[PDB]
Amino acid sequence: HMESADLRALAKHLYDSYIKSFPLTKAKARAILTGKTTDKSPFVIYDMNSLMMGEDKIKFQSKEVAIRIFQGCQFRSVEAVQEITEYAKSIPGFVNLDLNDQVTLLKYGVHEIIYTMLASLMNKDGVLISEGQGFMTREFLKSLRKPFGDFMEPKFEFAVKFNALELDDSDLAIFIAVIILSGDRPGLLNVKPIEDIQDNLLQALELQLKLNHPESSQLFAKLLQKMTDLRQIVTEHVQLLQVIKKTETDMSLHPLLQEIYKD
Amino acid sequence: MESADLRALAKHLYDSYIKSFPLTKAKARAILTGKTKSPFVIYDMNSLMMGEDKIKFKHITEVAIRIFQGCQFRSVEAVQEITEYAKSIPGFVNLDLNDQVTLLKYGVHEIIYTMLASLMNKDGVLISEGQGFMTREFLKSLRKPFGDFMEPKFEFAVKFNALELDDSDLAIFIAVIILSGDRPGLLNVKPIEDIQDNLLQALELQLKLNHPESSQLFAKLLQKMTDLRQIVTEHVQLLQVIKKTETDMSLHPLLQEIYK
Ligand SMILES: COc1cccc(COc2cc(C(=O)O)ccc2-c2nn(C(=O)c3c(Cl)cccc3C(F)(F)F)c3ccc(Cl)cc23)c1
Ligand SMILES: COc1cccc(COc2cc(C(=O)O)ccc2-c2nn(C(=O)c3c(Cl)cccc3C(F)(F)F)c3ccc(Cl)cc23)c1
Repeated sequence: HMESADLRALAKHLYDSYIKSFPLTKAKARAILTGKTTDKSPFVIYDMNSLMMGEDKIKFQSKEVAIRIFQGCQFRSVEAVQEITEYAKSIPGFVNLDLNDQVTLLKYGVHEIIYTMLASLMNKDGVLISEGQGFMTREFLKSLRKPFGDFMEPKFEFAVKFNALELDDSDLAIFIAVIILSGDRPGLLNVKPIEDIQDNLLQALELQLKLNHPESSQLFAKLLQKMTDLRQIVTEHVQLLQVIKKTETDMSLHPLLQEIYKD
Repeated sequence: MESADLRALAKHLYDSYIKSFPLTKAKARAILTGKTKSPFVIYDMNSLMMGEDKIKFKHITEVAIRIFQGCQFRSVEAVQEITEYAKSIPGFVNLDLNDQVTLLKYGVHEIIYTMLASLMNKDGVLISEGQGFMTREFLKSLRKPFGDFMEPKFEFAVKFNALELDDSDLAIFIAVIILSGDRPGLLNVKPIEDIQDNLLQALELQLKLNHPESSQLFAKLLQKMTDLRQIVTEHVQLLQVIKKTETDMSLHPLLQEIYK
């Protein structure tokens, strides 16, 4: 379909656009987590005592611990949504689709993209926080009370599987675009121009993975298989989030997040 | 720079401007002058309702709000078109990534205004890739703040269009605006001004050859370019009040974010 030079051109454009949209890249994330650096070294939060020390050193709040951590996640999810929305507008064709479908695409795409990109901040042991100045261990989160502990762990369960593919940012730039331009989102009005955009992005992705991971067979297929998984991990996330917002009146959802979930 | 090099640079920008922008000034002017397949005319409430049904808008979920949202939709599309075109300006893509973002951030409004003049005459503006034409008098007549939000763009376009620039003139003009070294927060001004000096040389030579009878056309066009600065700040002020006064103009949070 599209000539190789044209698909590579699209790859560069999306990567270029991804760097400009997302503050904390996967390459930076790994430089912080992989050490051999004194300047990019994170403060590690692994228990109540180090959390309290963390509020002074890192500088990110009268509520309980698990709530405070939850709002720190959602604050960051909200910014991600803003960041993903800005990235979407740079995808060729996105801003020319029917305005209703843009909203529909973001509405159903932002959560899947957040999980994908949260994996970049994670290893088996914890997650980068506060633009990489902090690092909160998996076990500390898992140990949070009532429902909140099991609300945090599935994000890690995914990331460990997802990071095994060993993608870099230039791969993620195309993958993330493919997710947004899904024609099977409920309630879309013109599936066809959305599918046309995704076809080029898929072509661009396949070529990119072949070139950047030549010794890695069927990475395309393996990467697409993870992409539909996200559908269920997301609804399972919304399931827990719905039950949480039943017990907890001290949770406030952000209006941006709120509207995404009314649907 | 050698004269041949300025002509090559002018040609490169024109060729690129044609690939980036769907509806050129020459196509627009054939349509507005009855020299072409006639556009649907929106001149009042009743023709507006017929027009969204015939013309088929993509902005469509009060009247003045909906027209406002169609302007916003089209501006967002323009921003991506200008962004693509920028990558074709020699040297742009080698600048620091942050400075690229800063230049586009402040340049898009001035270019949108400038290029909107291409779609306008004294009596209205082309919409929907030239298939429609919405009259100035209808736009001026919209209620509360919206009427006076629309008219200043026409007041600019009429003055700007008196310079009678073509697409090959504009192709360089737009490049010069983008490569403004005085944008707030730039990290490395020197290569931005170095490129703008080249663009300015090419513009000066372009205007002399394409408008030999037009003395100080260069100077007059640079004067408009700085006008754009204040016209844009007045625009963003009104634009801020609209998405602030009209709380129903802060509709869906997603939509709000799309138009942040
Ligand atoms: C300052 O305190 C902190 C403490 C721990 C972790 C972090 C940073 O966490 C993130 C960082 C980024 C980013 O920077 O890209 C994106 C997403 C999350 C994140 N979000 N999230 C949701 O539950 C979530 C999600 Cl996925 C989507 C929508 C809404 C929500 C919500 F509202 F319900 F929260 C997590 C659950 C568990 C974990 Cl470990 C991490 C997360 C900060
Ligand atoms: C029902 O649908 C329509 C009704 C009327 C006109 C149009 C097409 O209008 C355009 C076409 C093109 C293009 O295709 O090149 C570029 C810019 C505008 C446009 N933008 N604009 C802004 O206010 C504006 C500006 Cl200048 C710069 C940045 C941001 C904004 C914004 F966000 F606030 F909108 C206008 C105000 C009045 C008018 Cl008459 C026209 C415009 C469609």
